[PDB]
Amino acid sequence: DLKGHSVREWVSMAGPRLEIHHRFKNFLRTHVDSHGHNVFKERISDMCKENRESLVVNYEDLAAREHVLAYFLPEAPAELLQIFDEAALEVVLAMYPKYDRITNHIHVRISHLPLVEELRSLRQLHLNQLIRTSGVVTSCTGVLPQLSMVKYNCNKCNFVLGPFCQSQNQEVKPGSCPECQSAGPFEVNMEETIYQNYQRIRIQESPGKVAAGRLPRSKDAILLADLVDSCKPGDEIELTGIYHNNYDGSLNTANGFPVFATVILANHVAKKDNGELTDEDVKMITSLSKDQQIGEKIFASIAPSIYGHEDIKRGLALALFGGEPKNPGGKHKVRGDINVLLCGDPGTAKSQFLKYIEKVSSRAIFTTGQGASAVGLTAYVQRHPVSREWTLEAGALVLADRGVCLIDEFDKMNDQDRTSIHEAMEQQSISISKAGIVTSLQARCTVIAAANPIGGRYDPSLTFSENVDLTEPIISRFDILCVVRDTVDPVQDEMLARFVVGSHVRHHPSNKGVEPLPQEVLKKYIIYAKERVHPKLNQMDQDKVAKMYSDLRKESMATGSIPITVRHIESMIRMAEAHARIHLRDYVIEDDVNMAIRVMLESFIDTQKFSVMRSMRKTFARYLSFRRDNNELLLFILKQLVAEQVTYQRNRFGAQQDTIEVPEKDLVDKARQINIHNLSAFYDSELFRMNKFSHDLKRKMILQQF
Amino acid sequence: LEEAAKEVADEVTRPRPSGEEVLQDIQVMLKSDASPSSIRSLKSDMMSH
Amino acid sequence: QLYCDRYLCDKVVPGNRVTIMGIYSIKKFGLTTSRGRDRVGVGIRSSYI
Amino acid sequence: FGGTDMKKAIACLLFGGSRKRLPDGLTRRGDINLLMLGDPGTAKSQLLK
Amino acid sequence: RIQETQAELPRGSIPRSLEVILRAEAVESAQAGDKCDFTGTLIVVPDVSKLSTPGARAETNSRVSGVDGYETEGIRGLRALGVRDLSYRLVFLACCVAPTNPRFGGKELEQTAESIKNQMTVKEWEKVFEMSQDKNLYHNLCTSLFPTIHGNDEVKRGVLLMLFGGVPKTTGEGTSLRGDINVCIVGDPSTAKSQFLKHVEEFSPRAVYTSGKASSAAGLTAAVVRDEESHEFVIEAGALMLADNGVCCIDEFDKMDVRDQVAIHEAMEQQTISITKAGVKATLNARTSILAAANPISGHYDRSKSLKQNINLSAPIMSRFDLFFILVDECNEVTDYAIARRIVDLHSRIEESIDRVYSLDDIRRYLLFARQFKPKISKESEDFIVEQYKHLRQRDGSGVTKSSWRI
Amino acid sequence: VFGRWDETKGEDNIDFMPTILSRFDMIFIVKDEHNEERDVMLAKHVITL
Ligand SMILES: Nc1ncnc2c1ncn2[C@@H]1O[C@H](COP(=O)(O)OP(=O)(O)OP(=O)(O)O)[C@@H](O)[C@H]1O
Ligand SMILES: Nc1ncnc2c1ncn2[C@@H]1O[C@H](COP(=O)(O)OP(=O)(O)O)[C@@H](O)[C@H]1O
Ligand SMILES: Nc1ncnc2c1ncn2[C@@H]1O[C@H](COP(=O)(O)OP(=O)(O)O)[C@@H](O)[C@H]1O
Ligand SMILES: [Mg+2]
Ligand SMILES: [Mg+2]
Ligand SMILES: [Mg+2]
Ligand SMILES: [Zn+2]
Repeated sequence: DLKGHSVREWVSMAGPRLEIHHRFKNFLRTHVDSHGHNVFKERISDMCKENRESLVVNYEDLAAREHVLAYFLPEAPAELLQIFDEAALEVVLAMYPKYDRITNHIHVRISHLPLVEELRSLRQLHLNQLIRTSGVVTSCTGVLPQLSMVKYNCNKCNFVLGPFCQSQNQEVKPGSCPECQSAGPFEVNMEETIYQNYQRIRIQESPGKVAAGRLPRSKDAILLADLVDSCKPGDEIELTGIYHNNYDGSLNTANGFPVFATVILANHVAKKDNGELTDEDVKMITSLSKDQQIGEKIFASIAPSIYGHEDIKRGLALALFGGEPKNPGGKHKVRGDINVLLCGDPGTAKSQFLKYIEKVSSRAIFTTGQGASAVGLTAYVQRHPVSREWTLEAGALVLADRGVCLIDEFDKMNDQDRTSIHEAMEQQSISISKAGIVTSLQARCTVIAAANPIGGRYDPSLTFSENVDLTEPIISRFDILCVVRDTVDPVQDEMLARFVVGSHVRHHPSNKGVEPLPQEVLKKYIIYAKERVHPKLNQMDQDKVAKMYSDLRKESMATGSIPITVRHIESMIRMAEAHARIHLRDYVIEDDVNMAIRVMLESFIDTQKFSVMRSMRKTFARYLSFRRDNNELLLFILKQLVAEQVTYQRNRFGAQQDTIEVPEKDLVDKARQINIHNLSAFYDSELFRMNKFSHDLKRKMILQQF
Repeated sequence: LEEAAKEVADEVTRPRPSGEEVLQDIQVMLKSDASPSSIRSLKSDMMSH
Repeated sequence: QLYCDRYLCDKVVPGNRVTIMGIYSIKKFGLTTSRGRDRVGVGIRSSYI
Repeated sequence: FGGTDMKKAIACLLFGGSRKRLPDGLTRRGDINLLMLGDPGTAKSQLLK
Repeated sequence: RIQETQAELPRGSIPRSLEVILRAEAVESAQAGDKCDFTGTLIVVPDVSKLSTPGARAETNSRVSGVDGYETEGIRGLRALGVRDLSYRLVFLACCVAPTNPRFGGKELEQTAESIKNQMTVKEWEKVFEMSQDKNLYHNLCTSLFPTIHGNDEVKRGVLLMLFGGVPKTTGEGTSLRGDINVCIVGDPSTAKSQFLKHVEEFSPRAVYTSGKASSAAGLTAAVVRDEESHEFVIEAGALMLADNGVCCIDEFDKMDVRDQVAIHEAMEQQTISITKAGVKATLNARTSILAAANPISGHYDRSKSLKQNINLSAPIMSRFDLFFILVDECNEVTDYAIARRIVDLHSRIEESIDRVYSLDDIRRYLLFARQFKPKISKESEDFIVEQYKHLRQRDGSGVTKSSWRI
Repeated sequence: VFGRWDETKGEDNIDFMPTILSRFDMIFIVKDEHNEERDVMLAKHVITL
């Protein structure tokens, strides 16, 4: 039955121990299911399938079927768990008699233990009891080999002292050896000893779960033999274990008060989270690849939380997919990485863009030009602060060796950070010559950087290079230079304000998107981008491209501008390969080339001073408007005229007026200048209406509300 | 294996010029073509192997 | 931690990428573990190759 | 593409001259040094690499 | 570890610190930075520390004397006589901990609005409810918080709104939205920036006052020391932790070193302090409003320049201050008369001459209560916010004169 | 010095002091100002990729 004198002593007795053994056997065999399934049967099948030695028992159903054990278990978890382990072992041997050659021990883990105590509320009332806590892993040793069934050598007669069980709370020490009766020295026989995996993790309270004025408390837990490597620093886990006191932690060494250090013998770890498998998932990837508008869908599905900035989104999508690295022979190395530099005046979502890219990609590490980050750009070697291990801290650039290096505050780097980034962007490896280490460990990352312009505001009358605090060697290493530009447009101001205020409304702690194409969910999107397993190749036009570069050279050396160079066509090739990869094509097609030309030219043209930017916008407009439909071109022209008019009004009217208007005729004239001649669809357009525009055919006027 | 190597070296350098009379211990370094395993895979079941 | 010996000494320098072949082994200096503030862990010995 | 004279000069640098030490102890270097000045698109970093 | 309160300090002295021992149920009752009353006993604890000299010592009274070959001399003799040093240190053993100045007289204890209201007495919540219903409460709070300050009404209002703060939020993607405003006062000399900061420090609970070049990064954010008794690490809270859910008042903000400005900036970004030092790593938590006072470059604010051209704050710092207040000394004889009158009245009638409509304790209770409210934004508030933002941006356009800093 | 070698400011496009330019056996200047039919260079890059 039950009700002896002390639960631990109650279950230590042979009678209740054996009775508990049989009761747990009965529960394992006969706890079928809510619908007649015998969950433990196929659970043991899955365990013994892949040699897993771990049997997770839910607490809810154990308290249902056999509540007496469920009452006993928290009070005496060491003994009850020993009993459960042996009972499960013999049940498994009954089911798979051959399985006894594998590990001869089944670990019963216990899930959903009802009452969860948090790290700060643990007391000595909880000592030697099974508890559930929750927190964040802050530190985690390597897997250590712990003596499990240890055999010794009598180093007086070489007899191998028989296997002793190593408990978790006392160092096993033999007495005499049984042959020569020497009390004398022994040594671990490491060939006949068996070990088990041991890991020591530290878990603190979740920072959100910590109260107002209070610091997070932390505990050490011990993972053993099947639990090791189930946790990583920064993981939020649900840890079930024995709140344990009595091993060797007692300040008896006159250092002060006789306090006991405590540890948790982990029984069960549950990681509370959701990285890539791409199995059977490839057919739907190809299915939406067949969309023939997948490119715009993907451009629309990045940074869904940032309004506007469509061109930056397209460039970041290209960077995510990237081009084709090549090395003709072994003596001419061209990267496939597409590096993006966002230089824009403040509050324009550049930091948000970098944060999103870090979320959506694997092997992305975020670092900042200031000193405000976990990982810096430069390699160094030092004793690690928490692990105390002499480690080569290879910098941010090499930790993202086949991923993305996101560098915020790019204009605020040190001299040595600038040298590190120059070496990584140039040679794609980092050369250490620091302690005694001379090595060249490599860093083939795409660098996406965000910079603020000099003086806090971009000046279109200067070139890109002379309103950013970067040297030409650094700027030349970026395939896309995005000039973000904070200008006061009432319509976009309303749209962005609605966007962000809606965000603030819907995330209020109580209650816990505008494109032609549907956004694509970030999960299938991560998987889609991870379908970079297929390389890609191009055998398409060369006379059009060559003529385009020749014309660009003649213009950019006629006009006193930044000259186009070879690296611009090589970046155009990267962006063409990336665009082909977005469509899974395996061959650049003329539209891939055309879109890459448009992107390369948009990047190259916006980085000129204003006069040159206008001239190049004009002369290369046929290249520059590829897949740029009539509705958006016309909207751009209309915005230009209405802004001209508003400036005219407010210069000598004190403020802009209401019902700002513009004639039909001049819009018609400029639409002819770009050869439209058919404005009717523009007036019927969704885009025309969305921008608070209106067509007044009574007087050939078109006007805005505000 | 190293004791074997010492014996074989003895019987192939025999006889040795005077001064080289005492036979030396031979260290047997050993290599394989197998692909290396991860440093993370060094669990406890690999101890003493 | 790696432990090299007679002719394996100075075969490599810091910074080298290497493939090591050896015995996963523990330090055997006499089961006298009386450390100070840290090391709540019992039955644990230092590994090396 | 192009840069044939510069490539010949690179080959000369790669082989180098002769390093002499005269009887008075003074040394003449044999190594050639090249400087490439140019516009920032020409493949001269490529050529250093 | 507690330490002497500032009002108890004698001249020329550093505050004494003694370590108090809390037992079974008092065990979590005092948090770092809390003004607490400890009731208990002062005890001595034997401590192991010497080499000042051989001192007092204990030994057996039994008259033993070692034989030849076993002479009771040296270490064997000290061991045989049971000789040990009688060295002690004073420690407080507290049976009970209470706050020195309780907020609500009823009973301390999850901190919901109802929990705070239940925590009060009947008269206390009468007053809280009264002032909540107070029309013109905004002006009354401004006047009763800064009685001795003339003018500068906008700075009073902004500092008040900082004291109340906004609503923190979490985005579904995991983005954390700052929900508490930061205010920086920039001004000419003697325009009472330091006085605003001192007012807020002395009023607010969980408020810390720090200055420009007197604080290191560790003392401003976080430091790690090892527990003397166990294998764990105890974390020293710095200024930005003791101001969590409160205010950090950084005077002379322009004079802070960049090695410290980066730490302030990180805390103002993601409201945390991640520390990896001396064997332990830990992400601490800093939900602190910042009240900063800065001097302009060259001491005098130049109205013919932008705010950036006037203060040497880095753009990362400036961008995340909600309100900037420029306190320009205008040499107006009328305001000179008014300021002089208020100063002289303060110095003539010290304890009186302040008639504030709500006592500081009342306002503290009221603020602790009102911080538990998380207002929603209604639809009409969305529309009005959008319209106001459009107007504010229209201020930033060309034609009209330059603003001190962009919207 | 400025970023592109311009022939209007010859001998002013280099900021090296005379004592370094002595150390260099060969100094190459490279330009890109004008050639329409360096278009085979474009075709060459495309061919190589
Ligand atoms: N489409 C958008 N354009 C601009 N800002 C946006 C947009 N969508 C959201 N925001 C908001 O703008 C704020 C600006 O913060 P963010 O850090 O992204 O700017 P930043 O570009 O890094 O500025 P700075 O250059 O000053 O660092 C963000 O909090 C974000 O919520
Ligand atoms: N004949 C050539 N002239 C100029 N650039 C070339 C030529 N052939 C290839 N390139 C490419 O031009 C790109 C940029 O050149 P880079 O090596 O950065 O030169 P630099 O450092 O002088 O600007 C490189 O990818 C290089 O491979
Ligand atoms: N309305 C006011 N304007 C300016 N100074 C005032 C005002 N009211 C009081 N003062 C006095 O001016 C003195 C200087 O204030 P303080 O804050 O120390 O200078 P600073 O603003 O340079 O830090 C204070 O003692 C304060 O009492
Ligand atoms: Mg930013
Ligand atoms: Mg170069
Ligand atoms: Mg001051
Ligand atoms: Zn023996």
